[PDB]
Amino acid sequence: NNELEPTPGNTLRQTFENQVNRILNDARDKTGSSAQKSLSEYNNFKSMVVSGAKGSKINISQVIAVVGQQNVEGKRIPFGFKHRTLPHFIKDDYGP
Amino acid sequence: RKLRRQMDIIVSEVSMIRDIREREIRIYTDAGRICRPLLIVEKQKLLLKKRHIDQLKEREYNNYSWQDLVASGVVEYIDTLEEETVMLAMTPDDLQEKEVAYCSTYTHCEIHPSMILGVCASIIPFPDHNQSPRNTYQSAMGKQAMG
Amino acid sequence: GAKKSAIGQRIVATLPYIKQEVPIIIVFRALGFVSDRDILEHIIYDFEDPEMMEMVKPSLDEAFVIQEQNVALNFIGSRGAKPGVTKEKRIKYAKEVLQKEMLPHVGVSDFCETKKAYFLGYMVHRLLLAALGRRELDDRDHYGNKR
Amino acid sequence: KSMESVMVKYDATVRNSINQVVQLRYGEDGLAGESVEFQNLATLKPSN
Amino acid sequence: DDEEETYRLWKIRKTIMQLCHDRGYLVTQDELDQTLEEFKAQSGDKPSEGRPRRTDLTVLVAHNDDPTDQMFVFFPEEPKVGIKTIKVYCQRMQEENITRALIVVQQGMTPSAKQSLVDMAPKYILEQFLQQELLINITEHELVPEHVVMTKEEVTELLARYKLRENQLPRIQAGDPVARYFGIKRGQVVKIIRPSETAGRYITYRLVQ
Amino acid sequence: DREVLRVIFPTGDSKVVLPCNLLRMIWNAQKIFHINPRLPSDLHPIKVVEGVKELSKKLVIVNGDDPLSRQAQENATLLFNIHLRSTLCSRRMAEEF
Amino acid sequence: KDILCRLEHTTLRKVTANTAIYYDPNPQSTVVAEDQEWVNVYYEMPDFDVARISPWLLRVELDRKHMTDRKLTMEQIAEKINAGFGDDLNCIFNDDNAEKLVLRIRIMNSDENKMDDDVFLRCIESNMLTDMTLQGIEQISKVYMHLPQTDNKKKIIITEDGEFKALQEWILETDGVSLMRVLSEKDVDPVRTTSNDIVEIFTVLGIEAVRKALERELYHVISFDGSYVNYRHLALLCDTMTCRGHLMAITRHGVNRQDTGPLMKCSFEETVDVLMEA
Amino acid sequence: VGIRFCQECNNMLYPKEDKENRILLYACRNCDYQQEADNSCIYVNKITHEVDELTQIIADVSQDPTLPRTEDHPCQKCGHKEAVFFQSHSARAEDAMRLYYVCTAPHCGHRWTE
Ligand SMILES: [Zn+2]
Ligand SMILES: [Zn+2]
Repeated sequence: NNELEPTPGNTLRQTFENQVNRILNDARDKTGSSAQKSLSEYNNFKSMVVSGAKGSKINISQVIAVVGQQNVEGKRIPFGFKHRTLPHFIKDDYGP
Repeated sequence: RKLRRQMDIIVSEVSMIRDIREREIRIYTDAGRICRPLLIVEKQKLLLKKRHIDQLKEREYNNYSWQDLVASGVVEYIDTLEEETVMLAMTPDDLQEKEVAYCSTYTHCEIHPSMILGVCASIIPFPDHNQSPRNTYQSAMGKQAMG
Repeated sequence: GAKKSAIGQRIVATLPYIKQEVPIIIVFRALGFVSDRDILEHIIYDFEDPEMMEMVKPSLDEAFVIQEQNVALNFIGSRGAKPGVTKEKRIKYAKEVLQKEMLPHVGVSDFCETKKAYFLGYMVHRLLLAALGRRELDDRDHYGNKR
Repeated sequence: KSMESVMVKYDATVRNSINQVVQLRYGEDGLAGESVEFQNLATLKPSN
Repeated sequence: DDEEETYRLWKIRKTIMQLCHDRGYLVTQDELDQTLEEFKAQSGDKPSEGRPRRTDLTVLVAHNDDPTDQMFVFFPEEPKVGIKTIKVYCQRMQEENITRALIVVQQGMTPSAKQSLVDMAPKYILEQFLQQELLINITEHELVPEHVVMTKEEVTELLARYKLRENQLPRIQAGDPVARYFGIKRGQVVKIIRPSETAGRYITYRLVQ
Repeated sequence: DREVLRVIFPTGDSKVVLPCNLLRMIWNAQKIFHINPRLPSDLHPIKVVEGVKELSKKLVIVNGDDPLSRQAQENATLLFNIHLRSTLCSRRMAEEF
Repeated sequence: KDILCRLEHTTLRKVTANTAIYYDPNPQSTVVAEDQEWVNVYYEMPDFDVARISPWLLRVELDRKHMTDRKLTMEQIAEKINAGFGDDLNCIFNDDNAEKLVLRIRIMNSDENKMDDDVFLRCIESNMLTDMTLQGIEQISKVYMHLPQTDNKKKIIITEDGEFKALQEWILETDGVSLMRVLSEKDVDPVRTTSNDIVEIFTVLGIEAVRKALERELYHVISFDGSYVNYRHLALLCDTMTCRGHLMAITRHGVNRQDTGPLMKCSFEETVDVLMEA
Repeated sequence: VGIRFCQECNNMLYPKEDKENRILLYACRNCDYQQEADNSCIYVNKITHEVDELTQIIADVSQDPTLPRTEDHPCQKCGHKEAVFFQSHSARAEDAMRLYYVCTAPHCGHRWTE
């Protein structure tokens, strides 16, 4: 509905992508934090991450909660087909 | 499309494409085009029905096979640049139904989503629970497994 | 420089077995279409659409100095594989090149010059549509563009 | 390949193969980089 | 226009007074520090068909050691300088029997006139300076450390202490902007003092070639 | 030395890489010699200053008696000498260590 | 913001809505509807309709949004066009209250007393749109303004108590580099203004400045990942690159322009040719 | 504005000045033909690319099964509920996300923009 105002130094597409990436990153971070808080003291994932032997807090988050956004050349997944990513989706679909 | 589905004078290997915005219609009989079979969806319903499945389950001693399934207009071969004009449904029982109405113009449905994998990647149990580099490593290492 | 600044972009063709670039209007005149209305009628389908007219105009002005088919054929032959000793030898060589090595899939019999004109006009029209931004540039890794 | 000949001489100067002076003391303080550690000055930050 | 052309001339003059002070001349503190309003009152404000014509601005300064060593600074009125104009400057230079002078060119100088500057070198030495190069003092930039021109006795002591031949030192080319600023010639040695985060201070010597 | 440090390190970054760890060394000495912080010390404050001054002469990076060599030696060891004096302050020795 | 608008390159094309070339054989009997008013206001006591005036009219429209975003004035635009070309154009321009904003341009007076009349007017349009350079410094594409959150580009000063206080001030980051003219600019800080280009810093400030700037660039690109490398190696690399008095690139060209032995050079990147020259 | 062609010979006209009247004309250097030029503009240039795509989108796009379609926005003239919507393709603009609507029923080739 053309209500979005463009950020200084940025295109309308650039600010739209920035806002969506901000929302998704905040979501992924919050889910990871919740998953890390839910861990017990006996959990072997926590026992390995805390000691720093191997693995990390993002690995725990991806295993338990949400794998997260997938990026191609530092951008969100492009439109290899005409105006869509796969033939399963509708044209002009910018949803997550 | 009717003639291609009836196999009448257009071989099922011929691909036909209508680009509406540019007003072009392209027909390819050329060799080397890669294609895969898909189920036809009319309205919200598959054209594959219970009699086809019964006959295919009694496939032995009935001389009824995948060619007879193709000749009935149930399955269709589609190549890469015809997929651009195709609205695909991942599974019938899930995406044909009156869920919240994302789309209603579905024209095709996949046989099974696991058919997107190759020969070496089809031996991996639970490949959607792994990281893609590890799936690639297994696909490469399976050719070296002894037997 | 002032002469260049006044006119901007020109469409040129790189024909097979011909040394360097050739203006499009010269090739079209060599195909047997002397008149600018016929040439633009093969290039532009929409006579009502001014953006295309403005894009095409410098190409016409570049090739104004050649106004008849035999002169255009001599102009093309002068840039052939080797400069022919006699003018008619160059004309015959250019005619053979434009019949055989130019767009062989469109046709080879001397009737088909009209169809060659339409196909070349379609090529130029697609280039103009890409230059106006009315169409998307083709993706080389699009797997339907591959055999 | 560019740095292969740069070397500390017995003058404690750093010179290349042509004896051209690159540094008058290695590291501008003449110390090896393996025996040093991180430290705090404790005189820099404080209020007067 | 004219208020900003006045501003440009004031910056050029201030940068030239700093240049002369850094080269070791008698420059008074008032000449080093002149407010825009004071300069405006002294030279009569707007330059175009006004009192600060470019020729009104020339600077004579004396060396501290000997007042017989003097530098003129010239401000040619022409956008480009020619052999004729440089010969007029050299004629005036001979009439005073000064030996060193500068030229502040508004746009650029013809190669035939550049060749003429160097042709004169054993008699009178002239140095070209573009207007933009003098619009800011590069010596006061944070990246540029302190440069000190060494005397011959100091260079000899340096080479005796480190037992070095002259070519074994790091080099600095004569076209270096700092070398132009300090008026350094081939064969002289500059002393660079810069701070270091490992030692605290470090002194480097560059030979001018 | 504080003024010199403020000239050398704008932005006030106090983390510096130096050869020998004086805080760890002082802590080693305290434990080796069984020093009780609860009791008055017998270390005379003149000897702290004199020992620091005499030690600073024995840390030589540039060997020479020329004024050029002296200046080079001072520039090479300025930062470490500043740190050494800051840590071996007589008041700091009497109060903390 | 004033400095941002004074630092950014702006051509006449960015503020121009559309251009049309008209044919008006007489000054007063104009083919456009609205131009008649100011046409009569300027020609009732005519400014330079003294020699003949040309039948061919050039007419540029200016978008008000872009005109007011950059704090431009139509008087400024007319002055700039007239000064850049001389008297070879006569510039007629609107009241600032004209709701659709017009700058009526005709070819030279005395030329009305070779390139054709319209073809030169088209060539003029194609020159002005790309070359007129209304504001700022060329090779400066965009200028960004923001308040830095990182202490390495916040201004840190010493208070009256001797403490270190970090201040937040607006800083500008450009796309494209022209260092000399930016250091000249009014209210820009000459001490602290720097660029990431090495050759640009060289040709402006000299060799010690490149030493320090190259050291900073190498430190940034190594410590951005969070890793730490000792200062001595960075210092040695910069000293070797800047030792000979000019920027010695670490390539076949830069390494082999050193006066070293040919057997050292043949063992790096030009094997037979080095020995052939030797 | 637009191109026009000479009556004698089906070739492009271009402008000239009649210096005897001091009045504009079209002419054709292929032949001996002069014509009155009523269009007072010879060259126009929409630098900002002002255009909305209603003059470039076709009504046949309503038959595309892969385009999205909402009942939200009704057509003006007929009020059919169904209308397929899609984005801009023009590159030079202040905006890049506005939706172009085409009425879905095949009898109503009406197109509009909200
Ligand atoms: Zn004609
Ligand atoms: Zn409708």
